[PDB]
Amino acid sequence: DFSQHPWKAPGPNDLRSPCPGLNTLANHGFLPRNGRNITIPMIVQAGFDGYNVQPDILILAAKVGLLTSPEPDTFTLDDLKLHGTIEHDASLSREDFALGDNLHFNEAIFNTLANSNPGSDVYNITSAGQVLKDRLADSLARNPNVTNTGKEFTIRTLESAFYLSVMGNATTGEAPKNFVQIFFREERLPIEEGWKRSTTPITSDTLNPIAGQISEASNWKPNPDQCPWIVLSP
Amino acid sequence: VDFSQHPWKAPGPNDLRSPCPGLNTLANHGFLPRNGRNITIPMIVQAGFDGYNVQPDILILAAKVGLLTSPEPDTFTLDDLKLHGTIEHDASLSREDFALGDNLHFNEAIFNTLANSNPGSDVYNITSAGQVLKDRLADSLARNPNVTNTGKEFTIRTLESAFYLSVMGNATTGEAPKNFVQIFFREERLPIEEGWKRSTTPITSDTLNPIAGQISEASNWKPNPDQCPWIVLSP
Ligand code: HEM
Ligand code: HEM
Ligand SMILES: [Mg+2]
Ligand SMILES: [Mg+2]
Repeated sequence: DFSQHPWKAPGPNDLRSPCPGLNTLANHGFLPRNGRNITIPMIVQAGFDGYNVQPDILILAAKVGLLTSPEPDTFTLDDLKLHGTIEHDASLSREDFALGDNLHFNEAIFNTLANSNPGSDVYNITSAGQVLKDRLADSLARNPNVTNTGKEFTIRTLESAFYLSVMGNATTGEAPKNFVQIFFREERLPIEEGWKRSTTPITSDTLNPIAGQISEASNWKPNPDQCPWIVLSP
Repeated sequence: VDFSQHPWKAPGPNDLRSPCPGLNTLANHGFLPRNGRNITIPMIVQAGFDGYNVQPDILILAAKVGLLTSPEPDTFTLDDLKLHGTIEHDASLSREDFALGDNLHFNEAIFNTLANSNPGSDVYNITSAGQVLKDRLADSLARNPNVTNTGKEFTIRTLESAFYLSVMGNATTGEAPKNFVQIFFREERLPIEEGWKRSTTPITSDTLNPIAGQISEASNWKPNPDQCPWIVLSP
């Protein structure tokens, strides 16, 4: 029932993340609107309620997210900005940590995703891959501190599988462009615009094939002498 | 803390245990569930404080990484913690390498090195701890073609050695009566009847790290050249 879950703009003391997925859930009150005191069970519930995303992938992501917080079993959405845990260079809608603000939505960065799949009414696996190339190529040219290993790349293919899957079709990875634009720009569920919570459950068995196809369409190579790492503590 | 309400009891076949004498001992006295199940990060902080006077910072971090070994949302079992390459590492003090046998259970043959350390002394110390780290790594290098030896394992090994010296011994000097350390590993018991008292000084990152750092210097250690440190993220 989305009627109990109206969108509201985050106010002054309301903490947000670099993740449109969680920010959208907070802005609809599926997570605390203040973005504080989030447990792994609250993530599993908000993800299932909002998007029909199943626990498997949410538990893993939330456990890694926890490492960004000094708290025993909670994090704030602001904690999740910690560079090198999940937050990575070559984001779709955020600047690289080394160049500026790795937290907030940035229209200038988002422009690439916005303008992708020209002449189509959807983003798809092909356009998602092209955006991954363009964003990485940007960070490699302007960021001498770029981190581009297997870890960041896997997360990038998964995050791109996420926007295609939760705003669009979880099997084909096609998503109406206006749904994806609203998701990123307003961190809002485009309910009035016709968006429905996925009827098909979003699992690692649906996300992985989509992430894999985005990967193939990205024509990716790692930086040669970089070791994959999860920063373990703030 | 009242240890009278926390009696040692031999773990049964019902009861899940880890490769960690620290947690296993806490479970054996009922500071953690004796069945070794349904352990939250808050239960770890409390059991660590109650049993050993260990402060939350280092326990929170260790427990959050331990969680990665579990498919459950916010709990692990002690048996989950055996997952090779999360925390569990080659060149353990009392367990065999995953590649060569059992990386879970106490092994007397492996423990022999630590047991015979600091010969002609009644205590184990930073010097003997360092020598045991060299000897155990050298053993794994000789016998384990698949040995993983990077900054991550080494840091964890210096910390785990700082832990046995600190919780069974003196948290400032890193000296520990040998029979305390030997019961801790062999029986996963607080040696209360044998005179062990919970540390009066709080065991923190600021007490552990200096000890781990000195153990490191006494270990004369080098990483394997072409290995990347990594935390295995899921079973
Ligand atoms: C619930 C479904 C989820 C969806 C649909 C989702 C979606 C996304 C998307 C599309 C991005 C890419 C943003 C960009 O590159 O500009 C992203 C980034 C991120 N997400 Fe999620 N997410 C979800 C769950 C989670 C969870 C559970 C966590 C952590 C607990 C998380 C943490 C992050 C972080 C830290 C980033 C920053 C990565 C970066 O761009 O550098 N997300 N998410
Ligand atoms: C609370 C005080 C703690 C103490 C005194 C302690 C002590 C130790 C010691 C001495 C070892 C080395 C055993 C050996 O090499 O044979 C060890 C190993 C281990 N501990 Fe802990 N520990 C503590 C807390 C924790 C916590 C909170 C976790 C995870 C939640 C944990 C997980 C492990 C694991 C997985 C190993 C296996 C490492 C290996 O030898 O391969 N311990 N612990
Ligand atoms: Mg980023
Ligand atoms: Mg081991």
